[PDB]
Amino acid sequence: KSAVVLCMDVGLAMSHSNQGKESPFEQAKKVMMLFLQRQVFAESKDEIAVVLYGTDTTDNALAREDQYENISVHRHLMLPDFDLLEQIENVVEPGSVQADFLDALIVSMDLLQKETLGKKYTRLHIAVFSDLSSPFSVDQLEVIIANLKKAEITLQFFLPFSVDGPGKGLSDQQKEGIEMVRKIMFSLDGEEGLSEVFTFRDSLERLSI
Amino acid sequence: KTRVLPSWLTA
Repeated sequence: KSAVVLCMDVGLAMSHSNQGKESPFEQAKKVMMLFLQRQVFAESKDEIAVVLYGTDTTDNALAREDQYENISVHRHLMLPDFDLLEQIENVVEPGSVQADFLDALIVSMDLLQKETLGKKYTRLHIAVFSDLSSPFSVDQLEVIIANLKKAEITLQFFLPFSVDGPGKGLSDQQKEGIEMVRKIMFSLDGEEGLSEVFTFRDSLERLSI
Repeated sequence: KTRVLPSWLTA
């Protein structure tokens, strides 16, 4: 079996709807639901956690004043079920704030480190869904990368636009986030990584590999 | 903005 964290940006920017009929938030939720439905219907043994960042409340093991704020562990590492499906469809809502995606990655890594103790997995996987609209701190990113390598974690980023026609009006902050994603993925996978940025439209199939 | 990593990451 494998262990997967879905690390989902639910910050305020994700609710801005100017691409089609579904906002980035609603598109990412739909992908998560289809993925989880596939897993439930197939009776897969993979364990799947859900970490949300950009939530109005804070609920994670690293949270303490001014640290890892606005990040919530919605589902711990366990088999998916219909309660999870019901919550994601009805409970999970857009947040009214923003959070640091590297903080959310650290929470996700800490969850995996603790909750995979004493168990055997073929792969550890973290999938991040975001529009990269909000700032982040790179403090100690070199430690994060070292541990992602040590634990052989596969990291996938999914964005609601292509980063390979007209330009898409990406903010400077989004462009900085994209470059950081590229630096992280290259650190992990080398030259191949520079292109390992995926879109929401391809995310369901890339997840289900 | 500095952060504090959990000890298992920096041990």
